[PDB]
Amino acid sequence: ASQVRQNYHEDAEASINKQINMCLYASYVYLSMAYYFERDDVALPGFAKFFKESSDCCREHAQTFMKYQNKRGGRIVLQQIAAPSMQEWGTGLEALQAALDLEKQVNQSLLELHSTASGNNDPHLTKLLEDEYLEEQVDSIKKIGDMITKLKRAGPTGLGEYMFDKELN
Amino acid sequence: ASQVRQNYHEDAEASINKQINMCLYASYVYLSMAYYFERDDVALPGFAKFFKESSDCCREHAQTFMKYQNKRGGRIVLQQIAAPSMQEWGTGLEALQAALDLEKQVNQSLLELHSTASGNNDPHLTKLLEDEYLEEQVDSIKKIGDMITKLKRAGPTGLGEYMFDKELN
Amino acid sequence: ASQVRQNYHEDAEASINKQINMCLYASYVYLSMAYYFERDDVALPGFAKFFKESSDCCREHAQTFMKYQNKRGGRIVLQQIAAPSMQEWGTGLEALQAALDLEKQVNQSLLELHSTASGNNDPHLTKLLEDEYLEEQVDSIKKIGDMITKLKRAGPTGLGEYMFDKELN
Amino acid sequence: ASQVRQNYHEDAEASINKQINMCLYASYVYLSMAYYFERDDVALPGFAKFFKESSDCCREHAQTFMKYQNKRGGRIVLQQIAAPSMQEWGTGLEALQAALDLEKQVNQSLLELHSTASGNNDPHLTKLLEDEYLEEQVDSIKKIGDMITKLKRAGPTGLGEYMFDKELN
Amino acid sequence: ASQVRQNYHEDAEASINKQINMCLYASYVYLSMAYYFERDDVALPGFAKFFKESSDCCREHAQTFMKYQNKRGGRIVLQQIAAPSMQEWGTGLEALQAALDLEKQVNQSLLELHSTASGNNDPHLTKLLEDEYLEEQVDSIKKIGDMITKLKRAGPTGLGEYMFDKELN
Amino acid sequence: ASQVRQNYHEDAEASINKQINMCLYASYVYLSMAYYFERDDVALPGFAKFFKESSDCCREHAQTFMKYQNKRGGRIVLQQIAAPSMQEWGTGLEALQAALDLEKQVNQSLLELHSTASGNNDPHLTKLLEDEYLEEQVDSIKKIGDMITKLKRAGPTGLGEYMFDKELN
Ligand SMILES: [Mg+2]
Ligand SMILES: [Mg+2]
Ligand SMILES: [Mg+2]
Ligand SMILES: [Mg+2]
Ligand SMILES: [Mg+2]
Ligand SMILES: [Mg+2]
Ligand SMILES: [S]
Ligand SMILES: [S]
Ligand SMILES: [S]
Ligand SMILES: [S]
Ligand SMILES: [S]
Ligand SMILES: [S]
Ligand SMILES: [S]
Ligand SMILES: [S]
Ligand SMILES: [S]
Ligand SMILES: [S]
Ligand SMILES: [S]
Ligand SMILES: [S]
Ligand SMILES: [S]
Ligand SMILES: [S]
Ligand SMILES: [S]
Ligand SMILES: [S]
Ligand SMILES: [S]
Ligand SMILES: [S]
Ligand SMILES: [S]
Ligand SMILES: [S]
Ligand SMILES: [S]
Ligand SMILES: [S]
Ligand SMILES: [S]
Ligand SMILES: [S]
Ligand SMILES: [S]
Ligand SMILES: [S]
Ligand SMILES: [S]
Ligand SMILES: [S]
Ligand SMILES: [S]
Ligand SMILES: [S]
Ligand SMILES: [S]
Ligand SMILES: [S]
Ligand SMILES: [S]
Ligand SMILES: [S]
Repeated sequence: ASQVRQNYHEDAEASINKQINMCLYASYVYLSMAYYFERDDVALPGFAKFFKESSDCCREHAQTFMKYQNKRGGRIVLQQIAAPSMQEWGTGLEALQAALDLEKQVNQSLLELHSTASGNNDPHLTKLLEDEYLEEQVDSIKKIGDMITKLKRAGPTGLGEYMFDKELN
Repeated sequence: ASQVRQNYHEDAEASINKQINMCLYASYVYLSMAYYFERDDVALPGFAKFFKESSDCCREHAQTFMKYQNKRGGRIVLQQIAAPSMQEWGTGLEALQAALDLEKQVNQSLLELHSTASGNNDPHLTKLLEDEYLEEQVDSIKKIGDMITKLKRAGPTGLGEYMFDKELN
Repeated sequence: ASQVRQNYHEDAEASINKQINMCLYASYVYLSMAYYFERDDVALPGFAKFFKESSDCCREHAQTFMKYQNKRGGRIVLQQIAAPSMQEWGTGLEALQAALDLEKQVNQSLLELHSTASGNNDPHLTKLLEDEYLEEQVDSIKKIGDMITKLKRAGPTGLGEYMFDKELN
Repeated sequence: ASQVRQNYHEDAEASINKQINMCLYASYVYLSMAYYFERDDVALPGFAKFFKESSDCCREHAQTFMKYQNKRGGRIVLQQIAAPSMQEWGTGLEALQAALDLEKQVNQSLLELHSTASGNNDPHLTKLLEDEYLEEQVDSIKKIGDMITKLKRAGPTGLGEYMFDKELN
Repeated sequence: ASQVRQNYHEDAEASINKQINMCLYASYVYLSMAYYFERDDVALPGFAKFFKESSDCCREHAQTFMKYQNKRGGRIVLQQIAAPSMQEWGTGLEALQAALDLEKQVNQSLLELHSTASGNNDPHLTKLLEDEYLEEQVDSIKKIGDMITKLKRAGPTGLGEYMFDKELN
Repeated sequence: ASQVRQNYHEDAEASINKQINMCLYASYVYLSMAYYFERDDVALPGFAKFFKESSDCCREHAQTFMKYQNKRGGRIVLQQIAAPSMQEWGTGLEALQAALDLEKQVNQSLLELHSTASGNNDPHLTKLLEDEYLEEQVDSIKKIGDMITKLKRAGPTGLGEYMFDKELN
């Protein structure tokens, strides 16, 4: 095996590789949203910049897990990255609702992995999850929730959406 | 002939002179729009500044072609500059739609001239058109398209137009 | 009609629109001279720069009139700008003599505009004509007179014209 | 359809979407190599950094194409990104030889895209391919060729590979 | 053969070797003229400086073509550089007329190379020719033409030539 | 003949003209070497830099001789520059041995030029050869001798040549 591997269970190794794929996929989904909102017949630059930032964030989440896999002496296994199923995202509100569901899905998967690591008594992995993932998932979910409420107050269509988009930019 | 003229076909020379007139005319049209939107009974300073910038831009497009004509050893021939046919432009949306059509008309004429120059194998002229005209025409057209979509979302009349105008300023 | 118009006679409104067109024509004429003197077989860069600056000055003159029309509550009506009477201006001396006659003709037109404003007792308009046009016009005429005398001493052809051109540049 | 689309053939729209997917795959392949060379039992940090930068470059290449698609008025259609053909790249030399073949294949694909744009007389697209892709592609291929020659001189295994890696870092 | 070579026709490779020789020859001609104008019995330092600069420029043109040859994977083949057509260049006017004919011949050879590249569908080579050579060649020809006109007006012999020479100092 | 000429023998004047051609030829040989080591299948950037510097140095030697010819009132006579005897220079060691032989050939020719000047009692020319050519000629030969010794110790091939090349860069 690895000259560095210690207390690193095989099911944690495989779970990291699935988590890497999930964050790459979320990144792809955000990239799709970002360029949709830059279409000339959509033109919501605030939404576009917000989702482009989320795409980069998810790509770093995946690269952090890859580094971690190498740090613990496991082996990275990259899988195909599915395309987003629907690539016409509709209104800015509908995209925020989809993003909120995507982030909750990632959180649930991260909480599953913390339970896995805690069951095999891997405190190094549980610490990584608490410091680098769990806290920012909860902050993303709260931020999107706040945004949905603000957008429904302002709009959510027409002049209200145009003004909400300007705050995002 | 010219001591400097080389590989410069007469039909390119004449086409440059027509293109010079077209951009002077577009500049005039934009100047007309700019001072319309500064009327006391219109008062859309954002629209006024946007069209005044477009007027100056078109005047430089024409002066660049005049310089080019002299650089290649052809002769500049200036023609009358027709007045804009309608000088009451209506709403800010209607002026953007007219501007979008004017810019597409200029683009089509520029693409015709690239085909002319390419047919007579004038790579110096095709390069000038690609570097200095074609790329900025496509960017103008995309910018105006974006603006029309934003204005329809915000307004396009009343408080929405007033707020869109403030972003333009 | 206009909520701002006061003591602004239709006489003045129409003469201002005619003066806008006149200064735009003069600017076009100066532009034609400027690029004539940049031809490879003329190559008089000082003359070209001088006439470039006169072309810019006359365009500001026209824009100050359009701003004035809107300030007083009149309506700007643009007319076709005629092609310059000739495209080929000959020597540096012949171009200066044409500009002198062009500025004297603009000056006579402004003096007529001042006289009709005085007849209509419009002190705001006579103030504008005195401060922003009649001064500049007399300065331009004196400057061109000086240059013609200097050019005739130095040249007006050959090495003298070459030397006098370097002073303009 | 699109209020901005002009002279943009469906041929080009579809090949741009295919090229977006291709550069995203190449970026994924480069990412796999980068983290392979950071494994504790490989430990080639210069190679890892080099392939990290190539992964970032290819992702910008893909994003410039998505921006271009929106600029011209086409529609971006994302496709699944395939998993890299292998996860385990062997020696530094074998990875460079794979990257050289990957860049040559991307280059052939871009030359085909240029040829179909020329056939459709789309000078805006041929300009984009010349300035932002074909240059960089030829530079990348030359650079990788140079490194393979240098690596073969120094090593390609043992102390030579260790030394050549320090130069990349 | 070459691990980097792609889409590079043997005809382009041979034409590049010939173009390298042509610019080396022109560099040599300008060097000759520069030192001719520094003879004690000629003493035209402005002309000397102008031709020295032209000499360096052509040498840099040759070296960019040699770099290009290596970048595409062709092989540089250096040929003899012919002695300049004259040892003594007569007047400043005659030297400028010689340089104008030299730059026109170089321009013509470049346009033929462009047409060759187009026929073989080599967009990377046509791009290089459009960006690094054709524009500077047209500017260079226009500059020399301007100078010949200025020197014919000033001189072309005697005090006028002396004064024109200070312009280029 | 020359109003400046004094104590300048036609023997010296002819020898100076041959020495100019000899240093132009050596410059050309170094240029060929420089771009040979930049080939993708050679890739020795240290040697390339070294020979490109040697190329510039020999060209300045030739121009210093052309200046001197004019200073003394002799007449520069330029001949063909022969093609380099080789187009491919083998290994780095083989290039250095050819450079060593070429620098000794130039030194021997300079020493004969010094003998000529001494024979005709031209102390100004013996002073030029001592202070600007002979000392720097002896330094170049010593430096190349040093390099040959260092490269034979390090290499002369493989990793040693790769490491030696880095001290040159
Ligand atoms: Mg286990
Ligand atoms: Mg013709
Ligand atoms: Mg009235
Ligand atoms: Mg189509
Ligand atoms: Mg071939
Ligand atoms: Mg010869
Ligand atoms: S984010
Ligand atoms: S995020
Ligand atoms: S982030
Ligand atoms: S973030
Ligand atoms: S996430
Ligand atoms: S503009
Ligand atoms: S514009
Ligand atoms: S502009
Ligand atoms: S612009
Ligand atoms: S335009
Ligand atoms: S002026
Ligand atoms: S003026
Ligand atoms: S002015
Ligand atoms: S002025
Ligand atoms: S004027
Ligand atoms: S004036
Ligand atoms: S890169
Ligand atoms: S790359
Ligand atoms: S990059
Ligand atoms: S790069
Ligand atoms: S690439
Ligand atoms: S690349
Ligand atoms: S030059
Ligand atoms: S030049
Ligand atoms: S240059
Ligand atoms: S130049
Ligand atoms: S040249
Ligand atoms: S140049
Ligand atoms: S040139
Ligand atoms: S040297
Ligand atoms: S040197
Ligand atoms: S040197
Ligand atoms: S030398
Ligand atoms: S030397």
